[PDB]
Amino acid sequence: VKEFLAKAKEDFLKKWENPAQNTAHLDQFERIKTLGTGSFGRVMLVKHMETGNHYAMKILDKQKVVKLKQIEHTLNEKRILQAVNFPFLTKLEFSFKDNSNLYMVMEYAPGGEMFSHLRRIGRFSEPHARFYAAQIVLTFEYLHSLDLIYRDLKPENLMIDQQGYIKVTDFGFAKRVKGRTWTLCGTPEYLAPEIILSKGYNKAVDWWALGVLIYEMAAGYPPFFADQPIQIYEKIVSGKVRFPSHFSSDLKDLLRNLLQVDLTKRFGNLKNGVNDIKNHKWFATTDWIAIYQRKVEAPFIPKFKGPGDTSNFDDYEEEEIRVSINEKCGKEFSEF
Amino acid sequence: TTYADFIASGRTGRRNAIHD
Ligand SMILES: Cc1n[nH]c2ccc(-c3cncc(OC[C@@H](N)Cc4c[nH]c5ccccc45)c3)cc12
Repeated sequence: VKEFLAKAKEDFLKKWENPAQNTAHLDQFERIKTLGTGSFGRVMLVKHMETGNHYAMKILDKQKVVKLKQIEHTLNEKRILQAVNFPFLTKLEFSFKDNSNLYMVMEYAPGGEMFSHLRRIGRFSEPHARFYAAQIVLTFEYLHSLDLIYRDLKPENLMIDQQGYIKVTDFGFAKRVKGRTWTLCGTPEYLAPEIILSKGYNKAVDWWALGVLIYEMAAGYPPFFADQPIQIYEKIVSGKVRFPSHFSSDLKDLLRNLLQVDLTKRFGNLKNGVNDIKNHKWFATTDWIAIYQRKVEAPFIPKFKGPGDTSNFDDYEEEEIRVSINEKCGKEFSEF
Repeated sequence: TTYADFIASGRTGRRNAIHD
């Protein structure tokens, strides 16, 4: 495991220092449907014509990225995802840019997002939540060993694949940092108290966010909610959490140790690091090798309909991919 | 119930990342 991590780091470092660039072109793909949107732009199902492989293609508008002050963060996202390789995230298969846009092409996860399944079902059993949680613990172990902080854990970002496993998606705030960092970013419900309080923070925010996720998966709502973000932040910084009565003892105990304001006590952050989590009692029934190797049966598999089936996603207005005759923001994105 | 308070709240749909 120390050894697995060492080799993964050597592989990651080579790509990190010598990033792949301009590895496809838009005309090599057929666009089939928009799967999702946000401030970043759009994610589309596309088919690579040469192979007939389907992929998710994220399309960013350079001028919008500039207006949003996300140049460096977008550069981070692309440089990271082209360099990683892990079962529960989607590295870049291809990337490129044109006059107007930035493109990132990744493995397509057909099952939809956890968020939609979670809301519809209400909540997940502790076993069901533990299956997903384990995939997160392993991805964070991997990411943090590479000096990467993720900074946006939430159900909306966890895409379900055909086997019922998870892909962590949207690395718009991921950063390679060896010390502390200061950017106010993330999603209100999932922000650690250090972020809200404008302290310099580290990877421990990712472990706090796991606490929020496990809670939300098991309860059906988040530990800290309200109608407006400022109400949510007061609740986070006070820090008092109430657990549903259906929560097991072991679940509450882990959550007390993840949702811990005291950084000297927050699990994931201590001298034993990720093993405080992996060896906590709530995970006692978890075989971490079988999870990595995807040999455990998923508590929920979405129905096979086709490798390009989009029915586990919403419908969105389908707008064009307009490519200017003039190159926008050349210097800003020169390394992309 | 807490469940009823959540479902009646304005934040049961997909939540966006923050902007400053
Ligand atoms: C669906 C899918 N298969 N593979 C990938 C890789 C990467 C993404 C992805 C990339 N960039 C941002 C993303 O946003 C996740 C959420 N922040 C927004 C969102 C909510 N529902 C969907 C559905 C489809 C894409 C994005 C979103 C995801 C999606 C997929």
